[PDB]
Amino acid sequence: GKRQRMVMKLESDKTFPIMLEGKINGYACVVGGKLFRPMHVEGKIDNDVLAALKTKKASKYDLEYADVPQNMRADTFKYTHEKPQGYYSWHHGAVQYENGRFTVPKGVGAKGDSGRPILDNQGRVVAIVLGGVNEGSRTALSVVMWNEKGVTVKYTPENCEQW
Amino acid sequence: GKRQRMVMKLESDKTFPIMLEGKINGYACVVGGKLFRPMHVEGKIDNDVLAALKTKKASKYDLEYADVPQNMRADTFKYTHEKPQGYYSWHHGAVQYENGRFTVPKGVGAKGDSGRPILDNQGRVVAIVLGGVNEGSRTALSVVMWNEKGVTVKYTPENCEQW
Amino acid sequence: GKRQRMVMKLESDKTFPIMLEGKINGYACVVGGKLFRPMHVEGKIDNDVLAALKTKKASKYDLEYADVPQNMRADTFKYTHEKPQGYYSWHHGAVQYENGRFTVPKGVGAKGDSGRPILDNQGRVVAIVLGGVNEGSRTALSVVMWNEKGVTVKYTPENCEQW
Amino acid sequence: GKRQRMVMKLESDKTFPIMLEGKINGYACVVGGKLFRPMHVEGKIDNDVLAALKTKKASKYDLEYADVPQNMRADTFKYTHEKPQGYYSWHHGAVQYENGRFTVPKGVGAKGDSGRPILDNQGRVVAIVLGGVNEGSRTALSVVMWNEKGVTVKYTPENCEQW
Repeated sequence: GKRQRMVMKLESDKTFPIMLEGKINGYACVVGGKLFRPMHVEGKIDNDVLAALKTKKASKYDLEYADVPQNMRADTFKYTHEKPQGYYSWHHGAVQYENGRFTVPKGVGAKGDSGRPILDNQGRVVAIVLGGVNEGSRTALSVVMWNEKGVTVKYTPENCEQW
Repeated sequence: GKRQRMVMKLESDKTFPIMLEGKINGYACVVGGKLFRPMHVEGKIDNDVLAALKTKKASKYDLEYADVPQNMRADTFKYTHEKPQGYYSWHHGAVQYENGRFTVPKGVGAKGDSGRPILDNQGRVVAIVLGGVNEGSRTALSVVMWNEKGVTVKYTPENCEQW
Repeated sequence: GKRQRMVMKLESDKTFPIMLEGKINGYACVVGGKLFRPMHVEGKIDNDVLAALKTKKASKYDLEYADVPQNMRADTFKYTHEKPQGYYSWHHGAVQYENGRFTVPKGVGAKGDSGRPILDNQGRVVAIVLGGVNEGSRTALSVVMWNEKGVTVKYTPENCEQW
Repeated sequence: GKRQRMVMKLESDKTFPIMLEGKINGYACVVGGKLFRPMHVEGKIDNDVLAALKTKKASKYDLEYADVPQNMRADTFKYTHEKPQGYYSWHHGAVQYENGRFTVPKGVGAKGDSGRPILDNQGRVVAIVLGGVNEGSRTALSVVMWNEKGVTVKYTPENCEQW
């Protein structure tokens, strides 16, 4: 109920969709002065400022990143590495964090909702949704996250389908 | 009144539009395990399953056809060859079948409504609208239909304009 | 207030926005039987009648221009050479005319604001906005206009922005 | 409707239809003491005295001028050259005169209503309608008229059809 409204209020201005002949196939992320955007989602950036840049690539970590200018670094997402197990907020409701794995209940999940960040009860991004795999009743996510040392860890289960 | 509501209830899930940079220019048809789609309507299929296939072509009969998989063959249109003369249901109201010819009263008919199937009082597809020609007050249709033997007959009046 | 509403009634009929991939970049004006389009604005005019017409270019005055078809010639704007000082109308409120300089109170005027015809106290076009600069607490504009002889005159302040 | 009563009551005495097989093709006008009749209109004058004349041809201006007998020189239209902008009183209502061009709202104007005079608010002929073209929502007219020098001037828009 109110969780989706809080997601729409937090991700209103900072989330920009990716257009491809009128089709919405992905979402970029503006956090820490960096613009995260995946490889398989191909299209034009809806924002005029973020589209006229050059994104350095990382095909192993499946991420394109760029440098957000200084006049927009205050209006970004927050990020942290301290995260316990339990529940977190996602755009379609809740997501479970168990044994270092993000799980989403079934019914939701198609092609197009790639790049949506995972939020917490305070308002900090803990993961970035990149893919998903159907596991019985409860699907698992293939995402990226950080740690205490500062190494971007990409978690990928078996036989995932890119969204 | 209720005829357009019955057309919208029957053609809700089985009719998929064709997109071309946000413009709706045609409609495919899923009937008999086959995906009918014309030549002159060019664009991407809005459905994700039907777009990732290969359609065999027939330029003389003006039809591209493909094989719908077995998990969707039950959710198709119905088709028959037994047709009398008189009235039939169409998306913009009624259509007259006289002397083996489909006629539509004027006022309706533009570029974009190509591929809409013609239904009957029971719910079976009897023809597929491909083109139209303005004849006095009452326009004629250039369509395809079947017969008792099983030969796809394409009926085309003189000086038609493709929609 | 009141002034903007009759301007909206005029712009709904004859001022046509351009179609960039998701947004509006500029506005084509149809005045006196001659379609006008700015150069730095790139896209497609919404009418399929006004899209097919090939435009001649005038790089000194920053405007493509083409010939209007004969049916559309009565449904055009009107143009006036004589402009006294005071207040004129515009889509975003009012515009001051002082010492031959169309100036606008600030906060309005950004990207996607190009080709909007400045109207008068009768409904005739006296200028066409191409951009402007923020002159302190009040922004001035860079318009083309007309004089008594029939000579298209462009005025542009220092370091204007192509909107 | 009050101006059309004035036009009909002035045309009841001084306007003569040119009938071919009973069908109206045009109107002879007796203005200023000389008979006027267009070229392309075929038939004979309804008045018996005017039909037995030798009309001198003038093929450029689409007119066939004649002379009026002395007993009929007082029963003629008066005319003028003076024409400010605004409205004038045609046979079917009003006619706009802007930028040196007579325009009628559309629909009216077919084969037959040629040679009709255009009156002013005083009761003087300022133009003689020959033909016109439909510029969409308003029809420009091809007329002959006079000027301050005393010279017959014909105005002709593009692609005018002879009425």
